Amino acid sequence: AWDYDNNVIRGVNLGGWFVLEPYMTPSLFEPFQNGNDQSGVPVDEYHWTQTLGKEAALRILQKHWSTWITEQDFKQISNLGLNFVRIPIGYWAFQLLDNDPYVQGQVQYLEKALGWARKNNIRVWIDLHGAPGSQNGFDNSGLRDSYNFQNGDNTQVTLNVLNTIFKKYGGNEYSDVVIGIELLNEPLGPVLNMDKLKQFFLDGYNSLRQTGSVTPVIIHDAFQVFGYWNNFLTVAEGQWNVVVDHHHYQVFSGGELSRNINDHISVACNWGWDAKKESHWNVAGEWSAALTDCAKWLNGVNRGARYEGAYDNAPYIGSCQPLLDISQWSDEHKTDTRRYIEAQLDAFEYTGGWVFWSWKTENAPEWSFQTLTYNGLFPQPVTDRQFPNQCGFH
Repeated sequence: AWDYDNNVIRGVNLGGWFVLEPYMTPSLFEPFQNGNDQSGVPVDEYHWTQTLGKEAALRILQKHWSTWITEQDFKQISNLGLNFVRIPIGYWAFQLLDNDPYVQGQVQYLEKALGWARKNNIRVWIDLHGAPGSQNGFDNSGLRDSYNFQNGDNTQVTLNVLNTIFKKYGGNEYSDVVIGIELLNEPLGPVLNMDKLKQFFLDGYNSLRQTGSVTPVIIHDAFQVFGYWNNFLTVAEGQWNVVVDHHHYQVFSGGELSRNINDHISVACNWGWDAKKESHWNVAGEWSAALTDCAKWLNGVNRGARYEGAYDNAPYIGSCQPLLDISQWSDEHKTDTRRYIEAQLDAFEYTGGWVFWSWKTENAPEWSFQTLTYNGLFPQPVTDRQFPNQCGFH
């Protein structure tokens, strides 16, 4: 349903939909704030659902699931020239651990979304974004600050969930829509046993193929250096239809944030040069326009921004207040953003393509494809360049 050699992915993530992220939909978390005190705000979907209880969580989530993304968004995605969406989903949509607080019902909307994709000629990756015990301790896995995916039977439960995803979405029914099943979003390589992670990836690969599926297996790079996965799941070993998903951002450390705009662009270009050298098809599955970590709660509930020296011992660069609203951005910040977007687009189109994180946010402009497009900062059409050939690719 896709030619990874000849086609280029031009997509957006449908984040914040089936896995709640506080910075993307702060309105679902803000009611727990007491004045200026954020100490009682649930920090992730696990705690948000636990605090609300099953009945209220389901009522509120049904409303969210039914309105956050609808068929109209798919039409808009298509109309903007995009051809792909990545859909993050947590394990709890298919299976609950004993005592899990999560509620289910996401599958119904996922299936609606696959039909909306089909109708608008959009291809999809289904991405298992959160695994039992958490594979990275990020709030986007469902459970912040826990790293127990390789503990107990958590890996086996994840494989059982993947088997359900493989049987439902890796077969003939969605073969015209689903062009990749991503086994696990952002396993945090540095804190995990890499040998066991590779075994898990191999087990998922084999299990999928064993079902008769020919669907591409997407493996996230686990934050490893470029080329790390070159000798894994290779055609020489009869392993095929494998894609490496690289996520690229330059805002999650003081060092990255302090780069001037030219250096930010040089790093973006270098991502293109280095991805070209890899032996597997590869797609920039996540990236954004952000040059700051200012979006409220981006680093997590009750955590400030490194950009204004309020987190991770980073030095103050600038005030975030002025950057929270796109109408308050200076002409220079708008220009820098446009340059940054275009350099990333060129670098990612140099290989398999790109998937912006994310389609929409409630009020975080750097992370919203819609907002940037409407304010003229994201090229439209997407091939438009105000700053042509910043990288000089050959």
